Amino acid sequence: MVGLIWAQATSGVIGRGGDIPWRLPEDQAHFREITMGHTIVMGRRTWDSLPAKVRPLPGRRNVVLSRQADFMASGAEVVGSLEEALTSPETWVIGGGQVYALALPYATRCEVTEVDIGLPREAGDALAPVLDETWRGETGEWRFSRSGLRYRLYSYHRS
Ligand SMILES: NC(=O)C1=CN([C@@H]2O[C@H](COP(=O)(O)OP(=O)(O)OC[C@H]3O[C@@H](n4cnc5c(N)ncnc54)[C@H](OP(=O)(O)O)[C@@H]3O)[C@@H](O)[C@H]2O)C=CC1
Ligand SMILES: COc1ccc(Cc2cnc(N)nc2N)cc1OC
Ligand SMILES: [Co+2]
Repeated sequence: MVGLIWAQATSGVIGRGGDIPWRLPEDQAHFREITMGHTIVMGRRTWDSLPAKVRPLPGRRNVVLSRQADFMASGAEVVGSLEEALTSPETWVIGGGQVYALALPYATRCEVTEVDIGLPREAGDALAPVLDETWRGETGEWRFSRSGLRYRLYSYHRS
């Protein structure tokens, strides 16, 4: 099982300037619950977006995708292709825009947090992957984050 997990604005923006323009504690808690114990795969820019004090994310096999043969990610595995990262019962791709697009053909689950923020797309933004008609989705109710933004969880699945 390969799953993708991300949070997006209604516009599809997931990232800007190498970081994320919101932070919902409830989304972070859901992310930790879904990924804990499993392999997490991320692009090198997403690894860079994590503060060194929080890396590697605990209780998970941290895998970083990079084309740089000598890139060092302390506490993580650095691989040159996505297929090297797929040797576990459960693998979660945790970002960013490039790696979501690369991993989508392998994926059968997407856990999506929709953030009710009006954030028009801009040049340079990272975007959520486009899900075609093979995906079926189950939506949750709109909820209030303590950060002030509404959010809801989508669970997409396909065979
Ligand atoms: N809202 C959310 O839930 C999340 C948002 N984000 C945001 O996403 C943005 C980053 O996404 P993005 O800029 O798309 O970069 P990524 O995080 O997807 O990393 C891209 C890098 O991954 C490596 N890579 C990409 N494709 C391949 C390949 N086919 N083979 C080998 N290595 C490859 C390269 O590393 P190298 O250059 O070293 O070769 C490339 O520069 C940031 O703003 C981040 O905050 C991230 C996670 C979650
Ligand atoms: C602030 O530190 C982090 C930034 C991004 C992530 C990855 C992520 C978060 N939420 C959701 N739904 N999906 C994701 N792939 C994690 C982080 O700290 C653990
Ligand atoms: Co689990």
